[PDB]
Amino acid sequence: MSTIALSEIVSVVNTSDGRLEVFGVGTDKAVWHNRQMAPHTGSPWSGWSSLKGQVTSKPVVYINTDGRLEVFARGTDNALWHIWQTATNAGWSNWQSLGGVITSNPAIYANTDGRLEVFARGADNALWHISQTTAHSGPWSSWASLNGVITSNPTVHINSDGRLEVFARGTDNALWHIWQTAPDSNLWSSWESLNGIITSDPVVIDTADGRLEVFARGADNALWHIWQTISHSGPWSGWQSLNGVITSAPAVAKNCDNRLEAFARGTDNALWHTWQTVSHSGPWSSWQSLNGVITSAPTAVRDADGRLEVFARGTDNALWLTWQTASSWSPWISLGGVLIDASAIK
Amino acid sequence: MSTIALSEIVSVVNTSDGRLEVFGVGTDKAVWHNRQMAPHTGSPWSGWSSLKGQVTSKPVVYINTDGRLEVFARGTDNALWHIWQTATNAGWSNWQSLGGVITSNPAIYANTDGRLEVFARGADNALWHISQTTAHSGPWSSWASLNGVITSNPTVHINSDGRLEVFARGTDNALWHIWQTAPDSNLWSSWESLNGIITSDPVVIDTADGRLEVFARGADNALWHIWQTISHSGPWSGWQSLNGVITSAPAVAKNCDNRLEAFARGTDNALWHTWQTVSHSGPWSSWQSLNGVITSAPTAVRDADGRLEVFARGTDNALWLTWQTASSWSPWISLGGVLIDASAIK
Ligand SMILES: CO[C@@H]1O[C@@H](C)[C@@H](O)[C@@H](O)[C@@H]1O
Ligand SMILES: CO[C@@H]1O[C@@H](C)[C@@H](O)[C@@H](O)[C@@H]1O
Ligand SMILES: CO[C@@H]1O[C@@H](C)[C@@H](O)[C@@H](O)[C@@H]1O
Ligand SMILES: CO[C@@H]1O[C@@H](C)[C@@H](O)[C@@H](O)[C@@H]1O
Ligand SMILES: [Cl-]
Ligand SMILES: [Cl-]
Ligand SMILES: [Cl-]
Ligand SMILES: [Cl-]
Ligand SMILES: [Cl-]
Ligand SMILES: [Cl-]
Ligand SMILES: [Cl-]
Ligand SMILES: [Cl-]
Ligand SMILES: [Cl-]
Ligand SMILES: [Cl-]
Ligand SMILES: [Cl-]
Ligand SMILES: [Cl-]
Ligand SMILES: [Cl-]
Ligand SMILES: [Cl-]
Ligand SMILES: [Cl-]
Ligand SMILES: [Cl-]
Ligand code: NA
Ligand code: NA
Ligand code: NA
Ligand code: NA
Ligand code: NA
Ligand code: NA
Ligand code: NA
Ligand code: NA
Repeated sequence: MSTIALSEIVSVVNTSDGRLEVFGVGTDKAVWHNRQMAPHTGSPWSGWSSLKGQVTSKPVVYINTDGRLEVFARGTDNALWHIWQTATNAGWSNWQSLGGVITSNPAIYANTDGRLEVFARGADNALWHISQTTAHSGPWSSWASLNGVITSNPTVHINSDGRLEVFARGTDNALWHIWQTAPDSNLWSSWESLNGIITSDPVVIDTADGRLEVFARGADNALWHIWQTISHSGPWSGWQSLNGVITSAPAVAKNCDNRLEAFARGTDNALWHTWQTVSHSGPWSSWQSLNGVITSAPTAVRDADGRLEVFARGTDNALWLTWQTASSWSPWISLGGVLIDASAIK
Repeated sequence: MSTIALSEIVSVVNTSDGRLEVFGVGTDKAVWHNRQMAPHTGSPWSGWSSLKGQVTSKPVVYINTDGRLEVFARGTDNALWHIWQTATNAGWSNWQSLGGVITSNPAIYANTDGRLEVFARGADNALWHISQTTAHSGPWSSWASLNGVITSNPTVHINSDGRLEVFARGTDNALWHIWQTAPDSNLWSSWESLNGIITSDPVVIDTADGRLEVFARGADNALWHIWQTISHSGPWSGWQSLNGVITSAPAVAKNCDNRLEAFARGTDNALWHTWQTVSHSGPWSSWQSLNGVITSAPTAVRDADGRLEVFARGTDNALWLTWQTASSWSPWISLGGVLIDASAIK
């Protein structure tokens, strides 16, 4: 090789054969990827390989229900583009355009029927969407709008009853959301406010007990969170603070035993984290340091050994990596590369 | 409230809200279920509740891609019957017939497009199948045959590339299998032999690295296993012995960190187990005892705290339960009930 907290720089997944794969953007705007050779913590890596393209968003990878990776990104023409594996253990298609004009990073989820659906802000600052017409395959539907006015990158998750739900910051800086009223459908609720004042993109995750929980940096630069109180249903909890003082977007992942763990850059530019103790219903720890000097938000994922691995850009613009050990965490190692923050919203 | 090793007596799942739910059969041939109140190891249980019906197979629960449980069982008329949740946190439909004439327990998996497909032996001892015509819903297709001649209950899994694959003992007592040539399709391979001599129903599981691995009791009453050598592909390994002397069918589950663990009744009628050490690619332990005096094969599942829980019938015909603790395993406790082995093949 109008603002939000500093973004995550890579998109990462644990793939169908248990290997982590990371996607980023280089200075000449191509998408690059790196993957583990073996399905274990501390595996050697491929090194960075270019998938070409010319992107103007964060590239976002998603796993189709047949196991094939597909990467979505905004192009220089502001259309949504994508590229996909022709088989789970094979090569890639060419980059192809799905048209439209978009103004955020794309957000992707599979419906219960296997059709990917993609969400992205439009030129009008509404949330637009487009979907595969058949499971894990093109061709795609026409674009349409779910309205609203949003000021952050959107994030989508699936409820435990199969209904997609999308979250995004509004013009009043509150967290807003909208949901499918039935799985696989084009029937959506109205937008509703969950209030709060947020200063990062929201992060959403499903708990062990089937509730959506959303994390975001607050107006005080603490990490805050809010959750569904009943599985796949409102009412939501109040916003609750997890404290800390964070200088990037947060990242969240589940441990082996479903205990949630949040990561973010701190005031000293080190990686910090806080986790649930005891169980997935337990109280959160104090914030503790994992060291490093990072120039992006962290990106967290659980590997095939059930350990968390965290990636973040370094002062040299390489991607660095630390992971959980029995005792502690490993020292930061470099995966090299030269990565940029290509986020469509900053 | 012509033979195979003693069966598992209940069907168990970790549900969309993280609670274990178990399904069995009572002396008057109704299906009963029991569920955890809370999504944690050692949760109190509902106790046994009747779903009615009159069944002549093991009842087998499967989770639809919208999170709704659906239970399948052979009826007194030898047709396939089923009953389903009307919503993930709600009640059940009435029992409804999907017709056909079947001679094994049903085996179920969701295609990548969300359509359940059910496999069962016919009166001709071939493998027949039927599927939902749309994702997570009826109506269902017509019945059709995938041929073969089988002598055990069949088991189905999905490959890491989304192709269903079914395993069953043949007339020569070898393990045979057959697979979809494409996800979601009605295009199947020929039946092929994986050789060996097996004396239980086969158990199939996906490894962390996307390979199918099959377990079964051998002619020597040891536990044996065999696996795909490449993710979602042949060639298969040789049959390899895990030793032991087992007096029931084996059960297998994955730990938190993806380490496989096998369970079976021993010559002393206690529960015994053997596990991978170190990681999901590590060597297997010696067989060790979990005590108890059991009158069925064990049934193993990972709970929402990432601990294994094992269920087995006791000398009083109640269902008993032991689970992993930090140090060891818990003492057996009774969930009550009076359960029978309703397996369509014994
Ligand atoms: C539907 O409501 C519109 O979109 C929301 C997400 C908010 O930005 C709100 O201020 C705006 O009026
Ligand atoms: C531990 O190493 C420190 O953190 C890494 C993430 C890099 O920024 C490196 O330049 C720095 O010395
Ligand atoms: C297709 O082959 C048929 O079915 C297999 C599963 C075996 O029972 C074999 O002996 C029989 O001839
Ligand atoms: C530990 O308790 C023993 O095992 C249970 C599974 C039951 O069979 C019980 O009758 C027996 O005393
Ligand atoms: Cl580049
Ligand atoms: Cl190496
Ligand atoms: Cl290209
Ligand atoms: Cl509102
Ligand atoms: Cl997210
Ligand atoms: Cl703190
Ligand atoms: Cl995994
Ligand atoms: Cl940059
Ligand atoms: Cl009964
Ligand atoms: Cl209690
Ligand atoms: Cl009924
Ligand atoms: Cl053959
Ligand atoms: Cl199985
Ligand atoms: Cl041994
Ligand atoms: Cl779970
Ligand atoms: Cl019995
Ligand atoms: Na991979
Ligand atoms: Na995986
Ligand atoms: Na998402
Ligand atoms: Na994001
Ligand atoms: Na449940
Ligand atoms: Na679950
Ligand atoms: Na199965
Ligand atoms: Na079985």
